[PDB]
Amino acid sequence: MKQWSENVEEKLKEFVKRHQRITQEELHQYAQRLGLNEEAIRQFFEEFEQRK
Repeated sequence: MKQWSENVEEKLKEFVKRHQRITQEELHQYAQRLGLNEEAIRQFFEEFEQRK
């Protein structure tokens, strides 16, 4: 169930959607800064809110 840092997942929503949006390239750098991994990064994109 832990595929990232709990509070990081939260604040990615803060930084991506709740802000003026951030590019995936910069996002990935910021991801590994807070403690993400490509697993959580894919999760966050594919299952953001465009889920199908």
